[PDB]
Amino acid sequence: MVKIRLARFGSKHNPHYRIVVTDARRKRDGKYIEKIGYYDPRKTTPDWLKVDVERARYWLSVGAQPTDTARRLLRQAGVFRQEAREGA
Repeated sequence: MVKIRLARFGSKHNPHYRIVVTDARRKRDGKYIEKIGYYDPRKTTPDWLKVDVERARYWLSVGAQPTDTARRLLRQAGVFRQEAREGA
């Protein structure tokens, strides 16, 4: 059972979730096997998604199921496929 999703930590200080790899759902405190991505729902500038597609790819490589949100962030972090700046 490996799934990557957003980990809500901030309670009343800074709203930020990480794209971490844990079970289907927390049980008592919430723990993951490792942290591959990071997410920050900030409505200021387009620069809050920070993932290590390499580690985030380790999980997607072990049949890791990313929720619809973390799934759309693994594609944003350039995880499903490499990205480049063609035309130059």
